[PDB]
Amino acid sequence: VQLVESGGDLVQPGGSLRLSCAASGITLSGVWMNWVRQAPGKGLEWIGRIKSTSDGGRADFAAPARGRFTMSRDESKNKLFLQMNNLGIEDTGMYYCFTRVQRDGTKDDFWGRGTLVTV
Amino acid sequence: VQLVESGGDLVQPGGSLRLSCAASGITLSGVWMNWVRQAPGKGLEWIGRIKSTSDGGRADFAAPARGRFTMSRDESKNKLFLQMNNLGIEDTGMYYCFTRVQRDGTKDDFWGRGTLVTV
Amino acid sequence: IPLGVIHNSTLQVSDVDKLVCRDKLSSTNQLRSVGLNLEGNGVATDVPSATKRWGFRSGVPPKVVNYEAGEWAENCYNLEIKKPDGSECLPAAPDGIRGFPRCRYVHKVSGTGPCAGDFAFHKEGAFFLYDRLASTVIYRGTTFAEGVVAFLILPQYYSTTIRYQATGFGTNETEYL
Amino acid sequence: IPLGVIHNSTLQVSDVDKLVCRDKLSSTNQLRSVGLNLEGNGVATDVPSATKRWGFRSGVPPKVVNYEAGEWAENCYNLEIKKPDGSECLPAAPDGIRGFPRCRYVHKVSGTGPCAGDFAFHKEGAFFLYDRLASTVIYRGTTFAEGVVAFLILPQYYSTTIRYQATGFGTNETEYL
Amino acid sequence: IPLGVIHNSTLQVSDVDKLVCRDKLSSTNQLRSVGLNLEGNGVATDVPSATKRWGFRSGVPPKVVNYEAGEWAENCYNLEIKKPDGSECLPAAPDGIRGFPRCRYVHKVSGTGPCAGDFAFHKEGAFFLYDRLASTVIYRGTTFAEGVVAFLILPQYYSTTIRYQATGFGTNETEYL
Amino acid sequence: VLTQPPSVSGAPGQTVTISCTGSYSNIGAGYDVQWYQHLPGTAPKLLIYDNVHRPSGVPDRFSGSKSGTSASLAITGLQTEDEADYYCQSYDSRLRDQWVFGGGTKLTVL
Amino acid sequence: VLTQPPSVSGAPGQTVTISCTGSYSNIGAGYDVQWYQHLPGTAPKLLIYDNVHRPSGVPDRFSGSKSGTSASLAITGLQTEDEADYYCQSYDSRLRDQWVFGGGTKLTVL
Amino acid sequence: VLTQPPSVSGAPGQTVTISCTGSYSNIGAGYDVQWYQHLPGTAPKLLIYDNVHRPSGVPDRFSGSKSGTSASLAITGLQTEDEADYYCQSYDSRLRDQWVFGGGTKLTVL
Amino acid sequence: AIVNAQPKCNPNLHYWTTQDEGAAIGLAWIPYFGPAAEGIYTEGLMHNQDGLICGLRQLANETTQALQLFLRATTELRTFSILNRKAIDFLLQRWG
Amino acid sequence: AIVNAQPKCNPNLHYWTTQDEGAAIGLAWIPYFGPAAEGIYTEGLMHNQDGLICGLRQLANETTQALQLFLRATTELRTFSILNRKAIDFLLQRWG
Amino acid sequence: AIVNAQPKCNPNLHYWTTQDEGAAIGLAWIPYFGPAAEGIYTEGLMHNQDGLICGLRQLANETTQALQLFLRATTELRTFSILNRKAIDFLLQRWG
Amino acid sequence: QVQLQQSGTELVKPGASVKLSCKASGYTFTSYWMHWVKQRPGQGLEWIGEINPRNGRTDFSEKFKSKATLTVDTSSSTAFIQLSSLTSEDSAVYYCARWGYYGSSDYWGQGTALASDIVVTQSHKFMSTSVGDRVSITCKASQDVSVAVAWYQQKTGQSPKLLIYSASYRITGVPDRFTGSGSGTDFTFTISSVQAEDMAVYYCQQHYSTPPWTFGGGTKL
Amino acid sequence: QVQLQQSGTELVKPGASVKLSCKASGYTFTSYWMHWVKQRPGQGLEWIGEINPRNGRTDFSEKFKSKATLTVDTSSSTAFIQLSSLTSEDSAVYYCARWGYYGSSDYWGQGTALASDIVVTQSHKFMSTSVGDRVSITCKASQDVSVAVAWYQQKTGQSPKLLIYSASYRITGVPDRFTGSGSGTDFTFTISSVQAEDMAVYYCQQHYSTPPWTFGGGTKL
Ligand SMILES: *[C@@H]1O[C@H](CO)[C@@H](O[C@@H]2O[C@H](CO)[C@@H](O[C@@H]3O[C@H](CO[C@H]4O[C@H](CO)[C@@H](O)[C@H](O[C@H]5O[C@H](CO)[C@@H](O)[C@H](O)[C@@H]5O)[C@@H]4O)[C@@H](O)[C@H](O[C@H]4O[C@H](CO)[C@@H](O)[C@H](O)[C@@H]4O)[C@@H]3O)[C@H](O)[C@H]2NC(C)=O)[C@H](O)[C@H]1NC(C)=O
Ligand SMILES: *[C@@H]1O[C@H](CO)[C@@H](O[C@@H]2O[C@H](CO)[C@@H](O[C@@H]3O[C@H](CO[C@H]4O[C@H](CO)[C@@H](O)[C@H](O[C@H]5O[C@H](CO)[C@@H](O)[C@H](O)[C@@H]5O)[C@@H]4O)[C@@H](O)[C@H](O[C@H]4O[C@H](CO)[C@@H](O)[C@H](O)[C@@H]4O)[C@@H]3O)[C@H](O)[C@H]2NC(C)=O)[C@H](O)[C@H]1NC(C)=O
Ligand SMILES: *[C@@H]1O[C@H](CO)[C@@H](O)[C@H](O)[C@H]1NC(C)=O
Ligand SMILES: *[C@@H]1O[C@H](CO)[C@@H](O)[C@H](O)[C@H]1NC(C)=O
Ligand SMILES: *[C@@H]1O[C@H](CO)[C@@H](O)[C@H](O)[C@H]1NC(C)=O
Repeated sequence: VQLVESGGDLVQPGGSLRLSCAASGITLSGVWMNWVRQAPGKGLEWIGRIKSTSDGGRADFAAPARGRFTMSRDESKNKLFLQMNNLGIEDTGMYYCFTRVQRDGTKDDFWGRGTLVTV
Repeated sequence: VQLVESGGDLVQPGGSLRLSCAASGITLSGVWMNWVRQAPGKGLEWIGRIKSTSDGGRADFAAPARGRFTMSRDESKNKLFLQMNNLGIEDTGMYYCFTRVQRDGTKDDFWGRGTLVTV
Repeated sequence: IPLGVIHNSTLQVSDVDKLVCRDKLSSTNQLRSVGLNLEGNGVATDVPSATKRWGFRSGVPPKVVNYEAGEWAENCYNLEIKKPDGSECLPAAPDGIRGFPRCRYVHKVSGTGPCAGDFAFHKEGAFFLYDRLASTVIYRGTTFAEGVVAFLILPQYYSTTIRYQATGFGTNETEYL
Repeated sequence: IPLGVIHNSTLQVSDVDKLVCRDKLSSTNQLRSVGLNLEGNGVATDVPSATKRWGFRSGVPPKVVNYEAGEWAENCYNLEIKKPDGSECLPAAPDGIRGFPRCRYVHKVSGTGPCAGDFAFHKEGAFFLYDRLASTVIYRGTTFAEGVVAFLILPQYYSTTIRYQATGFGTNETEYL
Repeated sequence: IPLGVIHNSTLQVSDVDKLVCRDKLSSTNQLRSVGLNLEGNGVATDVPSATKRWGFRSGVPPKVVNYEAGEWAENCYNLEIKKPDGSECLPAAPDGIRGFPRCRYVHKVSGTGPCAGDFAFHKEGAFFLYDRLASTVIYRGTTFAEGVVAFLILPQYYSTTIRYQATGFGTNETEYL
Repeated sequence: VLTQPPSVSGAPGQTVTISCTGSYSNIGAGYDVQWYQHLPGTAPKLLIYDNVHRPSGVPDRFSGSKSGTSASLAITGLQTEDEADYYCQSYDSRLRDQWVFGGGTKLTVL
Repeated sequence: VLTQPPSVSGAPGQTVTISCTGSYSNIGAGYDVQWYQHLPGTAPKLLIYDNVHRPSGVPDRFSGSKSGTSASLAITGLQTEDEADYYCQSYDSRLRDQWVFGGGTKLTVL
Repeated sequence: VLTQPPSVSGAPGQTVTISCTGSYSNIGAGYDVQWYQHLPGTAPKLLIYDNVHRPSGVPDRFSGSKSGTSASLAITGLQTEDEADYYCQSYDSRLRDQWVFGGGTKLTVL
Repeated sequence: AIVNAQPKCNPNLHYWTTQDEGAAIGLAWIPYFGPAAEGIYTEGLMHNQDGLICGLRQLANETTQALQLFLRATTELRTFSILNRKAIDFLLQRWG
Repeated sequence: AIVNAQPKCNPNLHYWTTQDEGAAIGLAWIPYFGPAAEGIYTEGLMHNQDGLICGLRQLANETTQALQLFLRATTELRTFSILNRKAIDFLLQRWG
Repeated sequence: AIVNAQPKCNPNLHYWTTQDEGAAIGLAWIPYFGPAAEGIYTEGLMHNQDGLICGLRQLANETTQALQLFLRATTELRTFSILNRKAIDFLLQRWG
Repeated sequence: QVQLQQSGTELVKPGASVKLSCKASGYTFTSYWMHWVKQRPGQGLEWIGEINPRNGRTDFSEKFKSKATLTVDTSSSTAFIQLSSLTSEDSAVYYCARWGYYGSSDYWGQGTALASDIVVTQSHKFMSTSVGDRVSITCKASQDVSVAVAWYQQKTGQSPKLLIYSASYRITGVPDRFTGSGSGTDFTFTISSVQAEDMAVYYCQQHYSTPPWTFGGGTKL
Repeated sequence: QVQLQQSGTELVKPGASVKLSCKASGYTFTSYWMHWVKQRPGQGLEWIGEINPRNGRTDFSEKFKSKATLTVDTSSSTAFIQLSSLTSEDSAVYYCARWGYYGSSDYWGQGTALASDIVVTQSHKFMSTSVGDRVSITCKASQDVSVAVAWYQQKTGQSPKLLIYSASYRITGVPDRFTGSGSGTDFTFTISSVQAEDMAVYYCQQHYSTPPWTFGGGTKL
């Protein structure tokens, strides 16, 4: 059970970025996937979350990522795509892909490698 | 949990072929393994099936593979060997190795890579 | 436990077993446990108002009491809430626990909310009526109607599910849809 | 529920409780639930004929009724059937459910067959007797004898397992061995 | 099953129900099942001596009998033993089984030992009292006091856990700490 | 032995239904009907593992329903990535419970 | 919105307690408080997944306790490998159940 | 401390029984007896994980039985791939529950 | 004498119950041919003088306080013998 | 009066039952020293005049129709109080 | 007449029991506001003439032999109707 | 065998009351329900009501709720029906049929001259065919009833005889030419080769959890 | 302590009937079963029958089914046995033994002069040894009985005394030289150092779910 993040190349202050999260051994559609922003010299910032297909297939986002950020999921390759429209300079840092999976009363996050984003 | 198929080299119309199916993370002896023939320009053709060691250790085959085909299993390396005696030109196509494994009411096939056979 | 004897087509609480020899119990068929919903009593049936009567607690084991006869419920609830991280909030319905049989409306309330206890109890002390069993706790994904059970001595269909999305279940800051 | 009172060493169905004061029930030991098999009634005990009396249905919860006294069964069955893809066909035996205690023959029928319902019921309405419990459904890998349960008021060993391989369990096109 | 009737503030075993019309049973509240511990009888309460009275057997299903009233236990036990390879030795406590409520001392005995049976029974035939249920077997990680249950007709707090490390549980060569 | 249409077609916005006719022993005997999506060059992917139940990791667009002796697969909100052969899989009461696959429907996105 | 001390310090032999103040909706609403150990250059590691419950594979040294509207993380028997930022994670009843992270406490080993 | 025969031999068609004598504390105390197949150059493989129970993935040919204070391993339908050392593993009531391995039987296929 | 203290009483009691267990049945008593769990219930209306209903909704209200205490004392997950115990208590006190 | 409508009746009733619970016992009453689940049963033969057996196989046949309805109404997975309810019903109607 | 054969009898019977179910209660009868499983028990002392206690510890000793046989015969994991059966047996034999 | 011996004929004047007692033998009287059917001359079978000897519970058709009263005696093992307010049209032939173990009125009595309910209607009342041909009789059910359907033939001058007591369960002794099959709300009764002795009025009765066991309209060949 | 005081001697003539009442004290009479044992002169112990004061249930040996009748009185706490058709060989010494909580007849009474069953047989009847040596008495059981085996010694002129009430459970007060151990169908009774006071007839009794509690043949040292 592991997760990998793709993307995060250098992006101009005016533009859009796509972040791809993929996992092996765990299906993204069956668990709730959370995105957190780790800016340099700054604390962790939870940006968005997508619920499982069993529950409502809607994504919840924080205030800075309310309308600019959009999240899409491709069940064919169990990959989660995070679209970052109208990017900004403050949207700089490592973006992680983790999910709270609970088994037999004990839960683990299974954090991904994390992709760094430079603006 | 994955399955891999080995063999499938070019075989003359008169001869025999051996197909080896191996898996990692799932024991072949504990699940029912099915073989399906996917001829080019033709639909899927189920050929054989071997039951788990818990149930009867006998292999069931379809009409075209009734006597010509024979299936053997090696529990030492959890590999399943499919012997194709008295091969024919019609026995051409990709041979897959999959098993219906049911957990908590939900089942998955875990299809293998599939080996192509040319006659 | 109070008992009800229907004297001359009138119900009276049988707090004393020495009432009168007039009361007759020929067979157990006269004994009946009727589970009446709280909607008949006039309580608020709105989802934002009904969920305020349910609270989460830990340390109190769930209890189930059987009732044979029931009452048609015009407002049923089907809680499918989960913790904000995706963890389970309500225990799964055990064998023998099914949804309430007759429901005019099934308020299937899903979403996220705090879960401070292993089970969701009723703040008014009432029961959560089910298919044929009354439980003091709420089970995940099972239609129920909040009601009460009465024990008495007898004398000698389409459901419209309503979808809700609740954030902050069990708190004064709760948003629906 | 019919009851049996042994009057002068003769059994009579007690459909009316007002029969006579002659009937005496001093203690619960007189009350007994005897589970009699269907083989005594003369039904066909052959596996191809017995399996036709079992059907699969969904939506009917299983029910278990306790019987104290039993009858020696000359033909018992042990279904271990599975779906053609290897999926489970019969529910696992819960705690307290064991095989039938006394069985002259145990027709352990294994193989594959369609499973159109979650549970396998009896088409004639009879029960599936177990160790000391009578259930309306068939449990996986548990010896049982199809029989019926009688309630009455009392007055004041080697098993030969037989292996079967059935393909198409529950259909008119079924092959054994 | 012996019964106890308190005649003139004196208990007598009611082996015969025809004793006297003086005995009165107005309601089920008079009936009570009291679970008394074995420490009152004077048995050895030491862990090396108490564990010798517990044995492992296979083939005997566990049985649970309810008792309402209990006795304060000055010596309780909490077995958390496991097989030498780390396998589970005692079955998990099912729903409704909790630790003994009132325990002056809780001898929480952990360690390794042989487990020749699926369940741990009492060699003297006594029960293992729990929160409100008496069981013939020992459950993993559940406080219990070995005791016995009595049925009678009524007339008209801090626990100091003690840690033990036992190697060879159930054998004459057993080392503690 | 159970048959399928040679091919099907539908607009991406429309819902495409794939038929599968069996018999008294294939689908009328109570056997579960399974659907597979055989993408070219890769192993087939299961879509429906029962009459209506769908495995985890499969999009909710693919839905199936068994009526009488026939089973139908419904693809709502069709995309351009579903252009592949769809096979109807079941079991036969005859032939001693052997798997039977359909002729395969090559869904084409217009 | 829940706050944390800017930094904490303690001797390896001493026990270091990390504070986390919430509100009526963050921690006073009954939401579970989670603690993360963010080692530099690597993804954060969960330490406490509830008010007191700890995930498997986490050393017993890290213990947490929720009192009132605040939660505290206790690190007993501190080593030199725990010099990393610790974050207090919970959920807010307001903001429609969105995760809230603390300011981060940079524990320093003297 | 439990002993094993120095070596065993048998025809491939015959059934070879491997003995393992314990004591009142090794096998007579109720401890489960485990059998391992130590193929040369590779890690040992467990064959019997209890007195009679066998782990999944192990051929049905290997069967074990515990009688009194001794345990026996039976290899029916012997092949040429089973020519390896077999070890008898159990636990001792004495020595504070420490694993005890047998001397090892080098089965030879004639 | 029952005094209904509820703010509003519903005069009509639309009740659902299982089958009488002694009424006329055909092939439906067999579980294989019988209806599902939903179909076994039989409905009815109990607009009985409006006094038997408003006093029943108050009897249930008062029964809850004692029933909750009874369930708390019991150590069983499910209770099915409340009516059996009530019959025993009634018959023990009657002594005839 | 019972009329046996079965095509064939077995005159001999070889019955198995648990121990009498009041008979003489030694150390077998202790679960640790007692027999397994199979050994607790005691067998016997009940070739009693052949009228008590053929009428019992017909009583069980008729009881099934009512018993299936009773189990369908009950919401409990296992029922153990059928005899207890029968005793209560018999005693309530007797009133003495 | 009970003869205590135990080597030592404890004269004081410190007993724990659930609430009376009919005593005065406030908001504690509601499970949400009520105490946990540990807090529902009420304690007491039963130093009653020392004859009611030593004879009770012997009655429990003798009850075990019959109770173990009764539990072995029963096929239910948990038994809660021992008192109910005792009431039925007492009332059936009384017949009044 | 089961023999339901019914009382003799009657000629009571209008306005009086007649009690028709039908004796039952060969089976446990209290175990099986007793059903009464009225047949008007050349019209068909009309279900009157049912009485349960075990409990005394009785149910009637809405039209026959007040006209007919059902009582039974356990000791006599005889079922008697008392009619009130008899008229000219009330005079007909009354049959007592034993409700079977699965709900089929298999055994009838000798002819005695004098919405919520499931409605079963046959497709054609006057199906006509020659000898040797194959015909099908279709019975339609208002609601989804199980395979439980009963088919009766009533030759002129004889009591109705049950042929198929379920969708396909054939009564023993019935010729194999009478084959029936159906499911859901559609049931088909077929004759492989119609003979000169097979021309009679055929009735369809549904027995699945329906207290009114109304018969079908009929089908004369 | 438990004292089973038995009645006095008797000299009844043949053909009459004698009722031997053995009083029991020091324990709850209804709780423990009462067993009667007949000892022929220089032959051994013969189990007659058992009576349960709690319920009145009584069981006898097949030979003693009709000869002996067992009755008890709860108020008197006395067990009396009435014999019928007495002969010369029926005249012997009768012992009343209290059936223990675990099935061991631990307390006996003073001597009163006048297949399905488990058969326990000892290896040697006349084992002989000198003082100081170690000997073993082996008892064989027909079926697999639990560790429950009872060993009794009966010195001449005294009632039998229980020594080991299980495979190894030693009665308190018995000298430690009497050590017994066994399992399954084999049980061994051993004396570490035989003394001049240890020479007596030793009996083996099995008590495991067997209504006939037949004693062993005997072993005289
Ligand atoms: C109690 O005892 C009664 C017997 O008195 C049991 O009744 C049995 O019911 C089953 C299920 O319906 C019957 O099996 C079916 O039988 C039909 C043919 O039945 C006809 O022929 C019988 C002789 O073989 C004859 O005895 C019958 O008459 C009896 O039954 C009728 C109807 O109940 C009754 O009115 C009479 O008075 C008689 O009592 C009747 O004329 C047969 O066609 C069926 O086969 C089909 O269904 C099976 C289902 O598995 C299927 O596999 C086949 O392929 C085929 O499609 C089926 O065999 C059985 O015959 C009845 N018993 C007897 C002796 O006839 C009742 O079940 C008992 N109760 C229990 C066990 O709880
Ligand atoms: C009810 O109350 C009775 C007491 O009256 C309980 O009986 C107890 O049984 C257990 C199990 O057999 C006894 O433990 C064993 O004791 C033997 C030695 O027993 C002898 O010495 C006793 C003094 O120490 C003496 O009191 C005994 O006499 C009593 O018992 C006999 C036989 O039942 C009876 O006939 C008498 O009338 C007395 O009542 C007797 O002379 C000892 O050797 C055992 O040790 C072995 O077994 C253990 C098993 O764990 C093993 O670990 C050891 O290594 C060793 O191998 C064992 O300790 C206990 O002594 C009896 N009680 C008393 C007071 O003696 C009965 O259990 C109660 N019922 C319950 C609790 O349900
Ligand atoms: C929630 O409770 C807090 C604390 O009393 C209060 O300040 C706040 O206003 C409440 N929220 C609402 C929406 O009433
Ligand atoms: C199975 O049923 C079908 C449909 O009625 C029928 O055509 C076929 O002949 C049956 N098979 C057998 C073996 O009777
Ligand atoms: C354990 O039992 C054996 C066998 O009887 C014995 O030899 C050994 O001394 C015992 N151990 C102890 C510590 O008594």
